Amino acid sequence: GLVPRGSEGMQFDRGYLSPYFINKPETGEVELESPFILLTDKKISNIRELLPVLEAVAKAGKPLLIIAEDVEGEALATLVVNTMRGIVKVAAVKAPGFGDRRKAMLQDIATLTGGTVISEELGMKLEKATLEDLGQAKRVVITKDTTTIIDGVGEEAAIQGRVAQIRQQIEEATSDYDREKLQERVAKLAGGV
Repeated sequence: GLVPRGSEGMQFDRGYLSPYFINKPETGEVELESPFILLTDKKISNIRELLPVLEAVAKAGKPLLIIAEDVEGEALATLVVNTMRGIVKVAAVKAPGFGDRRKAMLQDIATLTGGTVISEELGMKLEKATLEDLGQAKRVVITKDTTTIIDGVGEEAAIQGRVAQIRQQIEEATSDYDREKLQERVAKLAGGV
């Protein structure tokens, strides 16, 4: 069935990893304007991993959205202290889904935002991630339980090619569940443009 509106944004069901990211107290939300986006399937537990990116982000004077497997312990605490002091405007959320769908969805967001996934399996380090590796968007809105990426800045043909790929898989799918979950992804990418 038809969708009445257009680009509401790519949304996934993962909210803020700490209440201290909230910068819209009356709504209980996080709103980042023109944010850089860090994408990774790695679990961030240490702060040594995020320093290089945070310093770079801080030097550029731009907000940052961290999408990781999880951001915890000392790492989360250092993001909270730096965001509270106004050194960096950061927010961290978990990567959507699990298993293989999480990695595919991380790639969907990379392609939409023109970012590069810092993958565990490839041997990529957060430490060497640069500003070119980070995706970008007009706005990011994070609630208690959802994240919305509005207007990713990725290449249209690249975004188009990603959707063609998912359509290709849908044709080869053996289940309505598989086709439906694949259909989700297309709809998420469509909202992000």
